[PDB]
Amino acid sequence: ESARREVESQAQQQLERAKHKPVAFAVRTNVSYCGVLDEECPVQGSGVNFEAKDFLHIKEKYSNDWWIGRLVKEGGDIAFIPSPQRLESIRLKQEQKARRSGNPSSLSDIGNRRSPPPSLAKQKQKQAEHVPPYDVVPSMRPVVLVGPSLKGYEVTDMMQKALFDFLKHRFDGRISITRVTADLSLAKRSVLNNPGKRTIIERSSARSSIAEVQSEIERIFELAKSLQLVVLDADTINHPAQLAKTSLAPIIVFVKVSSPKVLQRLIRSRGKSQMKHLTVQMMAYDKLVQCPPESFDVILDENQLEDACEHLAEYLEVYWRATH
Amino acid sequence: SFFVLNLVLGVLSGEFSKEREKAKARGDFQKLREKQQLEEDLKGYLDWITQAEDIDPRWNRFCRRKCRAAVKSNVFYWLVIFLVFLNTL
Repeated sequence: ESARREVESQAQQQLERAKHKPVAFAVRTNVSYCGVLDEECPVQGSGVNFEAKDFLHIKEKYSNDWWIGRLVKEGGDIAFIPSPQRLESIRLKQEQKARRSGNPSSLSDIGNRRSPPPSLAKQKQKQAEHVPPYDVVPSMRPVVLVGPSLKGYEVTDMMQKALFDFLKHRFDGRISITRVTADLSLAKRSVLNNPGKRTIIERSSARSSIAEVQSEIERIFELAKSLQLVVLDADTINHPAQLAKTSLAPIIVFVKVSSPKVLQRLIRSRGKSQMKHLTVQMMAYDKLVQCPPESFDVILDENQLEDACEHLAEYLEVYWRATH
Repeated sequence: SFFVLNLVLGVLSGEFSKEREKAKARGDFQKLREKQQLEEDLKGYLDWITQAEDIDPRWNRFCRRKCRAAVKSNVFYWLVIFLVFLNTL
């Protein structure tokens, strides 16, 4: 069989010739589908059974069917992920041979209407919300440090300025700080056809913050190509709910305040004034912990900075190195 | 005098234990336990708030940042011990 042998090793050589090739963009998976029955690849690899929202960033402009790539971990080896159209057209192929996929039943009623199943069980409609396959993210992951209360309110960011000092000490060679005065929790690029771009065009969505809140999507995303989670001051996420829907999916770090009794003297130590909002700073705080991490999967229950900063350090100590 | 005092000690200790066991059953150690962790964090986070008091973005960062370090440098902890030993001497 000259056909199989003459090409099969094509992928093996081209994923190692430019071993120093620089990665770009990113991928956020949703289905870990194996490849013993779904190989269809020149790499001869087993499959793409990685995870939902897997960690790998890819730029190799391969054919219109599959995308040979790289996985970021302790090893800097090369990987493989199917092209977005491949996962789109095959997410029904794994259910294409599902016999009664249209409407006929196998419940002893064989011959009622018969006929091939309707085309609607394909990508002819698929109109839940027209949600695409794997989503990109920056060359790094954006950062959120939720806690202890509504950011910018006395103590709130003062728990972050101290946390950003050793951070910038470990960084500054890694640092990529920015301060965003725009609401990502009120920002979603899933607009219908075209977001607002003009200024006085006299449209129904002209005097909207969407124009100046999507403008820093470019200040994030592929701008992170030099590798950097990119922290921010965003007074946007007081709960990991609105942020973790779109392609952002940020690094959510939760500084724990333990029981709702140590923050009393933490916020009342300044005496008068600080209770302008009263409840929320001690209500929005446990309104966060309320839900599970996974988003703020990072938790920071720790005393004086000396070891408290270590939790941030050890997270990014492995993370930064294992990303090349 | 010795046997009798031993009996008194035994009967009193077994009676104090047979009341601390009741107190634990009702619950009083929890108040002491959950109070010591409270001031532990109030000695904790509340020092962390003061560690950001001098992050200046009027020139105390040159010296006050070293004052904190020196106090917890195991040098200002041994110097004071030596001074206390001298005072005792």
